[PDB]
Amino acid sequence: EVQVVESGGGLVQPGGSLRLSCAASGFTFSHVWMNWVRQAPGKGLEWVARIKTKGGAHYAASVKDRFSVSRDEAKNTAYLQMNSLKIEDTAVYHCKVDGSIVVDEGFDYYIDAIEKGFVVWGPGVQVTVSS
Amino acid sequence: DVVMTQSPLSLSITPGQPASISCRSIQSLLDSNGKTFLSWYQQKPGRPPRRLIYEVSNRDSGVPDRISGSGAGTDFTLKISRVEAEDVGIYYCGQDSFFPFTFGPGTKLDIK
Amino acid sequence: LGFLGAAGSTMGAASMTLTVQARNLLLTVWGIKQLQARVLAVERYLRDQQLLGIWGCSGKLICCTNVPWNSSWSNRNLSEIWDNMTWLQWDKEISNYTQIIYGLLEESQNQQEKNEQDLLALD
Amino acid sequence: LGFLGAAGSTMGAASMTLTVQARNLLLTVWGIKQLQARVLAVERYLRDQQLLGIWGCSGKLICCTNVPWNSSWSNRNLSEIWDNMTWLQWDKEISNYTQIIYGLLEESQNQQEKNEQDLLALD
Amino acid sequence: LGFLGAAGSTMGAASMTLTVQARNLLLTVWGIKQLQARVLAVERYLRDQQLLGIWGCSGKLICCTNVPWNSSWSNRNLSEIWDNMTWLQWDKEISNYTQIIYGLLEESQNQQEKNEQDLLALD
Amino acid sequence: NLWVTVYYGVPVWKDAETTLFCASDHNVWATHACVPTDPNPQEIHLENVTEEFNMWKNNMVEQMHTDIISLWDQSLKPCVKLTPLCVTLQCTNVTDMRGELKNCSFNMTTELRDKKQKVYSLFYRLDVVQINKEYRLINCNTSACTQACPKVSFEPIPIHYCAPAGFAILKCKDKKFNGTGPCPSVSTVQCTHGIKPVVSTQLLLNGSLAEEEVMIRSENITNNAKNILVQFNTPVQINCTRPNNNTRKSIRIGPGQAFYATGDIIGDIRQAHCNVSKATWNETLGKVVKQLRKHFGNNTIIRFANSSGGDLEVTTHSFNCGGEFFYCNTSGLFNSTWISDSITLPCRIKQIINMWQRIGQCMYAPPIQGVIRCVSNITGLILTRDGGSTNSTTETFRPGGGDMRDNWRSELYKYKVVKIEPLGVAPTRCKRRV
Amino acid sequence: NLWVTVYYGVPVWKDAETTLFCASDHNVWATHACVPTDPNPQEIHLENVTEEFNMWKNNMVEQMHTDIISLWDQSLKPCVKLTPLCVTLQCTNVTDMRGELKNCSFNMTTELRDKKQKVYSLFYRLDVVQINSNKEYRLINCNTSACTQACPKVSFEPIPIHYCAPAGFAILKCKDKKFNGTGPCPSVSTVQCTHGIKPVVSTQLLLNGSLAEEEVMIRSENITNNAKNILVQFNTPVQINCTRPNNNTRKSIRIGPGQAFYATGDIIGDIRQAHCNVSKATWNETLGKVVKQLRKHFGNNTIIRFANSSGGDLEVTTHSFNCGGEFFYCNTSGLFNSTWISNDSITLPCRIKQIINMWQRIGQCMYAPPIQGVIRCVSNITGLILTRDGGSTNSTTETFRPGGGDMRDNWRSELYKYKVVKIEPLGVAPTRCKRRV
Amino acid sequence: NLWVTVYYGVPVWKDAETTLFCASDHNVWATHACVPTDPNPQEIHLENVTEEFNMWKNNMVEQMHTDIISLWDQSLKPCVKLTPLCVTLQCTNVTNRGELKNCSFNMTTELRDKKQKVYSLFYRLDVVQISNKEYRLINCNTSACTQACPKVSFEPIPIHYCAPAGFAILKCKDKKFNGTGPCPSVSTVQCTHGIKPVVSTQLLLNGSLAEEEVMIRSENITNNAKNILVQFNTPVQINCTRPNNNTRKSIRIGPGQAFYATGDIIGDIRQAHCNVSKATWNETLGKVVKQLRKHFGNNTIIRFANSSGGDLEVTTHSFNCGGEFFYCNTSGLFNSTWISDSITLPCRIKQIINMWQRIGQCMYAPPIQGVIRCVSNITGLILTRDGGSTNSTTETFRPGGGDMRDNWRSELYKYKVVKIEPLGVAPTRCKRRV
Ligand SMILES: *[C@@H]1O[C@H](CO)[C@@H](O[C@@H]2O[C@H](CO)[C@@H](O[C@@H]3O[C@H](CO[C@H]4O[C@H](CO)[C@@H](O)[C@H](O)[C@@H]4O)[C@@H](O)[C@H](O[C@H]4O[C@H](CO)[C@@H](O)[C@H](O)[C@@H]4O)[C@@H]3O)[C@H](O)[C@H]2NC(C)=O)[C@H](O)[C@H]1NC(C)=O
Ligand SMILES: *[C@@H]1O[C@H](CO)[C@@H](O[C@@H]2O[C@H](CO)[C@@H](O[C@@H]3O[C@H](CO)[C@@H](O)[C@H](O)[C@@H]3O)[C@H](O)[C@H]2NC(C)=O)[C@H](O)[C@H]1NC(C)=O
Ligand SMILES: *[C@@H]1O[C@H](CO)[C@@H](O)[C@H](O)[C@H]1NC(C)=O
Ligand SMILES: *[C@@H]1O[C@H](CO)[C@@H](O)[C@H](O)[C@H]1NC(C)=O
Repeated sequence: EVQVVESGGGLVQPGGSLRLSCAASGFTFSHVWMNWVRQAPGKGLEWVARIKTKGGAHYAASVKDRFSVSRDEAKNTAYLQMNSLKIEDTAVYHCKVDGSIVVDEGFDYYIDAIEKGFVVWGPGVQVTVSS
Repeated sequence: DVVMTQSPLSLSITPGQPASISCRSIQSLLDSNGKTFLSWYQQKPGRPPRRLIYEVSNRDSGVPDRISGSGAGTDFTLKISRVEAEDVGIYYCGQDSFFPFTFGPGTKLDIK
Repeated sequence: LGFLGAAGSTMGAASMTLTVQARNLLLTVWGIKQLQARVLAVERYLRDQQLLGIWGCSGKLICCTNVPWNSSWSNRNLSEIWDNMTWLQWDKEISNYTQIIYGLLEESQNQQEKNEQDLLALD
Repeated sequence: LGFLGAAGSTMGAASMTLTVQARNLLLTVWGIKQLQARVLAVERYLRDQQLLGIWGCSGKLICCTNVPWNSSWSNRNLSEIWDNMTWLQWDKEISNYTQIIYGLLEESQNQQEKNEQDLLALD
Repeated sequence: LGFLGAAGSTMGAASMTLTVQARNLLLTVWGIKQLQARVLAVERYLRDQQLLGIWGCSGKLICCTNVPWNSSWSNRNLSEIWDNMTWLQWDKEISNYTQIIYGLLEESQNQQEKNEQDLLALD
Repeated sequence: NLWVTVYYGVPVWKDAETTLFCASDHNVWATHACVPTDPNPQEIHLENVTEEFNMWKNNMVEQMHTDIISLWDQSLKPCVKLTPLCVTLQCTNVTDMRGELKNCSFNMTTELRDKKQKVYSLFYRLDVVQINKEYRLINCNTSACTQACPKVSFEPIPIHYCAPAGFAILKCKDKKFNGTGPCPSVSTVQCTHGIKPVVSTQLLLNGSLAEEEVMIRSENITNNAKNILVQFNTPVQINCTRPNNNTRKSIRIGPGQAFYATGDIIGDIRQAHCNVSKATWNETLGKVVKQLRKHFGNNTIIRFANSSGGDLEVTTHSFNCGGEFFYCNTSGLFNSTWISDSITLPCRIKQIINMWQRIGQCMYAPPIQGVIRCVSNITGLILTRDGGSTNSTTETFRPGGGDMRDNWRSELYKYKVVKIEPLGVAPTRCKRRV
Repeated sequence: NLWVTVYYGVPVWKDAETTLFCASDHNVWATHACVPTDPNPQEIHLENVTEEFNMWKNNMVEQMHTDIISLWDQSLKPCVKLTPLCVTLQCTNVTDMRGELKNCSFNMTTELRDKKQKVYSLFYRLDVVQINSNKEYRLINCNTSACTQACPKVSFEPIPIHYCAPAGFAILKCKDKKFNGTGPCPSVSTVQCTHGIKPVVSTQLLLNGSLAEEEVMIRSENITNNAKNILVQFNTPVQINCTRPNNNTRKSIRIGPGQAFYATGDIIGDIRQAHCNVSKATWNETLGKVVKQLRKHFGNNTIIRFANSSGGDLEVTTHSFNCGGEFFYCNTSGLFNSTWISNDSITLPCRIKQIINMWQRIGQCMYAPPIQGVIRCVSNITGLILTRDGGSTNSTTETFRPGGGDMRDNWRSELYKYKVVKIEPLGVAPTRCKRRV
Repeated sequence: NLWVTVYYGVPVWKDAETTLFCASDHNVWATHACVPTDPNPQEIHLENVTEEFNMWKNNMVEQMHTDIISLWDQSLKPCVKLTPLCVTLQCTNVTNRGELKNCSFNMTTELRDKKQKVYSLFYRLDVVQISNKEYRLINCNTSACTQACPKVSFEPIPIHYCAPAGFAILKCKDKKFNGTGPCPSVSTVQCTHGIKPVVSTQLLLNGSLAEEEVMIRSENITNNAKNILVQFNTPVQINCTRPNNNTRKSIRIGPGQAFYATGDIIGDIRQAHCNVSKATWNETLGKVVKQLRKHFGNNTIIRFANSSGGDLEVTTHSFNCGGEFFYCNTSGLFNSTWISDSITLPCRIKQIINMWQRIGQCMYAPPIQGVIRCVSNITGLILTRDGGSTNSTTETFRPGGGDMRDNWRSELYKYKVVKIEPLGVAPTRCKRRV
């Protein structure tokens, strides 16, 4: 089973800033692309940003000039950094990523196969924009 | 952004009969090549979400087969032949065909 | 007559028809075997030429030596051996002592050659 | 003179240097080629030596016979043939019957050997 | 006796055992190797009897010529050469004059052939 | 007194083996390889001479065998290898009075190593076995076969064996030759006549006919283990054909190499077979049994049954026709008894062949377009006698399935190689003058 | 009363077919196995001897062609084949005014068969084809044949090779000046071994070839026939300088267990088009002499025009070279661009192609690996292969264009001075002889 | 006066070289190429003959080595190769020395579209770390090895070399032959005696004993780089065997291809070793030093030391028997000093071996069922002299290797090929007449 690690949580004052992070392990992951989505309190989910860690980036509507993102391969992790927080930013962050675990690595040219990985979901950061 | 709408907002049925739910999008989700990225998510209370169906109908390893879905163009829906106690939870609809992702507000499915 | 046409005929025809026989004595797998056969034939011809030359008869179809005949080798009259016998039967009968005749011919040839050399030396 | 030096000179002068001409007669891609060439040359030399031997020469470079020269083969007298004529055009002259000439030589040598053996047998 | 049965003996007596030596003269990689050895020996034997043929001793082991002996090559007495010295040391003594002897022998033989041809032409 | 003499070029011969060579006028047996044979070979007939012949211990048959397999391997070396053909084959049936043909599919490479393609091809049940719906090739667990290239053909061009200088081939032209023993009428020829290296079991195709009547030759008539050869004085025409119109489609197995697979079958599907008139076969069998009785005596009845048993090749008539290797059940023909309309032979096709009864050099013959139809001359048989008990007033015969040595021996029975010995010594009233 | 006489060893020779053997002093031809030749190639003149020479029907040309092909196929047999090179190549343009060199990235095996390795290699546009700013490409030899690569240990220096006739044969050398193709040679000599012939490889021109001793000559079966090529020989060679200042980097990749592959790495410095130089005044003078001889052959007051190739495959419509490891391909249209009636230098653009089929065969190509540093290919032209069109009834003006297609013409221009003849030392003549019994 | 005389067939010879053909009576040393030998030895003694011999510059060893290399290649080529074996190996330490590693790796099966997990045991010398768990077969980064073809064996069958027609071989029958010098007693024979092609290093096994005393040979003792050969006058028995008897497993890597891997061990694992009688070895060394003192003088100290360094092939003793290739540490046999009941030598096994130290021509040795015992006796040695500028009166020697020609040079020193010169001339008072 593939696992996900959530880090970088904390408390931020109105208009402050912090550093986010996430990681994964337990498999090869092959062509894996990380995502970032948050669920507002009492309201549905909402896309935050995007990082194609292994293999192009994409930012949401209200994150321009406020969030800068990075990738990692030796650890397969990604480094997120935000600035200019707002009251609406208070939401739980879940490390979203489209998993693609390879299987039975082709030792010749007649066995190549891929397990069709799963979209791992992060536990939650619960970032609050307050004192 | 490609906003989408869900329906019904809330639902509740007793075990022993099938159930269905639909989620429409503002426009066609089919891309240029032809593939679709429609995903169905389930999030029980107290734990993160979990996927059940991928590309409108395909089923993810670990998901009960009783769960099935289909659709075309803009109309899509999920169909379950039998609802169990473990099925209780929040249901979501999602698509990643375009860069700006949109997720449904969320529907409640309670069981007696 | 054609080649080997006097095999069954009398000695008279065979004795006067040895010229034709004498003239008749002379993917990579094909080339290898053909070359081997050609070399074998050439070696056989050289061996025969050497055997005739050592007896002082090189280049001569018919040659007479100074070695007397033996009754043990042939206990039959000369007439039938010539006009009433083929080369096949003759060789079959002489095969018993065909190996010792070569040694005697060689010894006689060497002796006469040394004698001739001495005679020329004295003169 | 060197090899083939007297090719253009008259046959009379060229006959003085015949021995040089006679002497000159003697990984796998090149090996097979060299072996084939050597075998072919050896076979040619053996064929020529066999012809000379069967004709009575048996090594003699300059050997004659007892076969008259028919005028039909050539209506040219010995005058200009041995003064200025070379060997190239000469070959061409008899190139039409050399086979007949060889045949006559053979038969003549065979008959001569038979007669010699008979005469020697009488005495 | 056998092969080289008198190689070390006196040259005079060793000259009587030449016939034994004369008689003893005769996958893809291994096949070509064997063929190479065989053709090499055959070619050497043809070159030898070709050197004998160009001289007046064709088809003969012991043979003298008309070339006078030169004291420069060797001025030793006839008593020790035919009874004391052997073939090995003698050959090593004239290892440098071998070519001159062959050349002179060839010239003398060619002259002899021309002389006898002219003599028999008018005879 | 008398004195010995030495004669050169005397006519003498002795039995001895020698490295023979070919002579002839896109084929396994390269016609250009053989030296151009004489358009008019000179055959010299002897007189007052006799010679012993042994067509069993003769070495020309062994040389023929060695040369044939050597040329076979040489011809198959440049052709492409079918090593990647060993793949799991999910196969089904074809939809006919037969269900043997199979429509199989399998993954396979293409001109690009990384890329892969899915293709289908038809295969016969004789060279396909179930690995466990899933099938494979029987040759996979034996050795990788090499498909015969389309340019090279199996047509049997005649080959004229010839001996080198210093040797001669003795031809026994005596009629009703007993096979082994003296030959009162012999002849000498520089090079043998036309011999077609046709491969065939039980039945001999395109062979040589006898002179007077049907002949019987065997190492020992009293021995049952040894085979018995037969030669007909008249030919029995046989018509074999494949009514299925095959289609050939090329598949790029690899870079610069193509694979020829059976495209499909158009029209109705019918089983291959051979036709032979029963009247001609009846007359030929009557003469054969008469000749057999001549050796086994009178008042003896003979029976003709099918093959005793064994492998498919040894128990069935195998022959080639236009590149297709046939395997026909000759049980119907060898079914009769002698006391005091045309027949149809059920035949099947096999694409995988193991000629010469040796493993490690299997072949995968490619299909041929159109309808195959060839005529052949039946001239001999390879019979086998089973064990008896006091002769039981009757003897049973079956068609033997021996190797090709007997097949090639049936044509070279009248030939033998000998070594010439031009050295001879005889006495004469002569004395070498000093 | 004349009597026939038998003579042996007489001087008599007849034209015939035969096989020759090598002779010289590693290379693809593997001269180490050639039997060494004596340091004194003795030559004997033949006074009063005239023989007919027909170099067009000579057999030594076919022998040379077959021998060279055999050596080329034998030397490349032990080299490492590149069967796995046929894979999906994702190439992109290299960044520089040609837009031809492509930077391809592809997958490959390694010492271990259970794991792959990602590598890149530069390939010229002539070595790749589109199979539908990055796209998928495939090598041109995949759908034709998977060939090996020339081992770097072996060189392609056109070292000379001497052909010596076997025993019983001889070679006649025609030393007559101004001797055309087919005709009787007034002065002929005999040599046991031919002079050092360089088996050069080129198209439309001859490099490092023989030079005329008197003036430019023209050889052809009959100039009236347009189906026969025209051979030209220059009495004064013209220097030609080819080079490519690119400084390619060699990338050694072990595709398998001991199978080494030499790829084209990143280019150092700036990329420059591969061109060649040649003097203009010398070319003009040479063309003047050539047209003079052409007019003498076709008649006076004749207009001669030189045009470029008439199209076709890149092998025949270009100029082939062999130096440094790779094979250049220059566009000679800049030379045959003048008409003749009554410090300057010219630059010839050239391209690079690793996969070649110079022998015009189908099923066996050759992969030429690159080399380090700049390459200075210095040579001099010695002959030309020209072809002429029919021209219809118009005969006042004629046009000549570069030929090519038959590789035998390259070596034929060097073997026209020799011929093979079979010695026949047997002869018979009459004399007054009579044997004595 | 005097005249020159021509003599043919004269018994005169000269030094030269020629391609000698093999000759002998399931072995890589003999095939159909070698023709049968003459049982009767045609040896002829040469009286009053004295010819110089030089066994160092002789070309016999060169031709022998070339022919043997060709034979080795021609023997390993006819069957399967191990190119796909170069894959990653997962090994775990064994538990009932500590050398054998139980390695497991993926490998295809009969079908090229499937895989079969197999395990085999490989010695530490045949594998190398990629990490501590992953392993790779040695020499995979240089070339692909070939397995010893099972049909043929490595039995050192005797080989007899016979010169072709026109050449001769001189045998030095005189005793006390010091290698380079005149031989008063010489004999000629068209075929040399039995020669053992057994491959070995440092020590010479299954060779030819001396005449009456220990022999010492070298180009010139006043040197260090050049090796020194020693031949014993008596045989020294030596035993070698591994108590572990491996189990062969039939694993198929492709169609008609399969390699024999080492299975599980039965019983306890014990390192291989060799035994030699201490008394015999001591006596042999005493005789060797006694003979060496003749050239190096008396009252000298002679010491022996093991190999200095280098690869395992030159620093260890090799063997060839039963298909198993050994590499023993003979430091115990060269660890003695001289003034004025058994010995055991540890040994190791190795499959991948570079026989002729040719880079890119590795060969794989498959195991053999049951224990293997190779009884033999030593006959010579290959040492190397080392020392200073005579500052001390102590001489030290060490075993040598690498020069495979030196191994066989101690056996061919008794023969020399020569070219006969049947043409000769001499003076005589003879003149040809008309
Ligand atoms: C012969 O061929 C077989 C073919 O299957 C090989 O077997 C596989 O080998 C690979 C080698 O990497 C194994 O890969 C590893 O799998 C671990 C677990 O995955 C299995 O189990 C989970 C559930 O626990 C399943 O979901 C999954 O599908 C697998 O069945 C992973 O944890 C490994 O990744 C972690 O470790 C590696 C260590 O290098 C890190 O690089 C990663 O980042 C990560 O931390 C890894 O993916 C695979 O499981 C094997 N499966 C089998 C047995 O089928 C053999 O290995 C090969 N030869 C031999 C003998 O080794
Ligand atoms: C025509 O003749 C010239 C002169 O011989 C040829 O030029 C030479 O070509 C060779 C390659 O065939 C060059 O070889 C290389 O030389 C360097 C330096 O010595 C060496 O390091 C390399 O390993 C290699 O041997 C050689 O330098 C070059 N000489 C010059 C002065 O340019 C020319 O190639 C011939 N024509 C044709 C068509 O080959
Ligand atoms: C005959 O000989 C004379 C000289 O003797 C010569 O001029 C003439 O041409 C010859 N004629 C023939 C036909 O040979
Ligand atoms: C030798 O092999 C046999 C099986 O054939 C086995 O029982 C025996 O124990 C083995 N030898 C040792 C020493 O274990």
